Amino acid sequence: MLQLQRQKIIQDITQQIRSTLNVNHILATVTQQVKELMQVERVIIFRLFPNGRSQIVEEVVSSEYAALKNYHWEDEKWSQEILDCYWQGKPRIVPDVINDIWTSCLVEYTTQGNIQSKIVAPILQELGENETGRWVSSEHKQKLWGVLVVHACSTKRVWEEDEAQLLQQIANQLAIAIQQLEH
Amino acid sequence: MLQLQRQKIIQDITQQIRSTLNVNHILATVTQQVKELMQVERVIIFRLFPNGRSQIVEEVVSSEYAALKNYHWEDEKWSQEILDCYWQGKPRIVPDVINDIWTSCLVEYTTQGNIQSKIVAPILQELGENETGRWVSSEHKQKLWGVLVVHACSTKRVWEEDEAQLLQQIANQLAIAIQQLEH
Ligand SMILES: *[C@@H](C)[C@H]1/C(=C/c2[nH]c(/C=C3N=C(/C=C4\NC(=O)C(CC)=C4C)C(C)=C\3CCC(=O)O)c(CCC(=O)O)c2C)NC(=O)[C@@H]1C
Ligand SMILES: *[C@@H](C)[C@H]1/C(=C/c2[nH]c(/C=C3N=C(/C=C4\NC(=O)C(CC)=C4C)C(C)=C\3CCC(=O)O)c(CCC(=O)O)c2C)NC(=O)[C@@H]1C
Repeated sequence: MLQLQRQKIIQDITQQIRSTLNVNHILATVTQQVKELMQVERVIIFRLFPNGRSQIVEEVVSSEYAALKNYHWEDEKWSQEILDCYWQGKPRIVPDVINDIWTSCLVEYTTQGNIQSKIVAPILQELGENETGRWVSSEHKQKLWGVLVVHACSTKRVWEEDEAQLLQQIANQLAIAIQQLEH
Repeated sequence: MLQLQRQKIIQDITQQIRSTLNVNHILATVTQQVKELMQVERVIIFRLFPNGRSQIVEEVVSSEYAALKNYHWEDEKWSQEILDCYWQGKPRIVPDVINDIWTSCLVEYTTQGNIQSKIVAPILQELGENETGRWVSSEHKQKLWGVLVVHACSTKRVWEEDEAQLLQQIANQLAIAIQQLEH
């Protein structure tokens, strides 16, 4: 009978509960908006895992440049002078990725991605109590889950402070979204 | 300048993160769908707190009958024979709320709400580790967060098993949504 129609909404209802409740769906929609908003050729979420590993877990590329999605690496060491900047919740404006001495090893990554300038925006976690790893601060009582990055690839773009300011605002909004959705 | 327009999306982006991430927004949208789907005059989420208190925290009434929203009570004791049924994850079909001996005290509540029949659907929580209260089972390793109820008010409605079956499916979907969103 039309008991058929009862489930045509139950599958909807479940579909939304699962949709909204999974982290990637809202990661994937924020980045698709950061991209269309800042008119930037690529938006990635570089995720850092405390064992050392790290991976671009979401990405929104203009079709012109490579899918750095899933791009990854193990035992990721960042320059101390840079994590300080990042634990303080401060974005990082890299107006010339090419001569950026802190990213002087992501030359492979830089040239395939074809990145000219970029803004890097920490995603932080107030993780109190007990957890220790590679991306964690005791001075700041905060953990660095990953990084929202935005890639100027077509031109060496110059960034206004409000651009970084803004990306950081959005990053700091993900931070809250992610702390909830980790099971 | 048009730096104005940068924030007209940031307020959107934040608006969605906050929207999706707060429990009530998805409680309120499920019930508005359970209601429009089962053609039932009222849909409530009766929430049970372990101190004893309990309250109708969301509701979707047809404009014809009272807002039992926020309707509440303290030191709520349910008949043991009934929690067993509920911890097992089994909905309860009450085809005549009026002569339901287990709800023989919600006569005030029944007559204002004007409830003729109803389906009652437990919302359960696999709460392991350490927490004990009034709504918690050791036999079933499960806690009873609240109850999704559906109220036939216009007529003493008869319910097909699939109707209860279905409401329970939806209840069991909330259970997963709520376990995530408690901070
Ligand atoms: C070189 C000095 C070291 C380093 C720099 C560094 N990397 C990031 C962020 C990223 N790291 C990667 C991935 C890689 N790390 C690697 O060491 C390698 C192999 C060479 C790879 C492929 C990626 C993809 C990023 C994100 C880059 C992006 O802009 O999307 C940073 C932080 C961000 C910044 O630009 O400030 C830094 C400083 N990381 C190391 O592990 C090296 C010892
Ligand atoms: C009487 C035997 C006892 C009781 C029955 C009972 N209540 C519910 C669920 C609800 N309880 C309330 C609120 C009240 N509980 C009260 O004791 C009072 C005062 C009389 C109120 C106002 C509400 C609103 C509900 C939800 C009812 C609904 O259908 O929306 C149940 C569970 C659900 C069912 O119908 O099986 C039961 C068995 N609760 C008690 O605390 C009494 C000792």
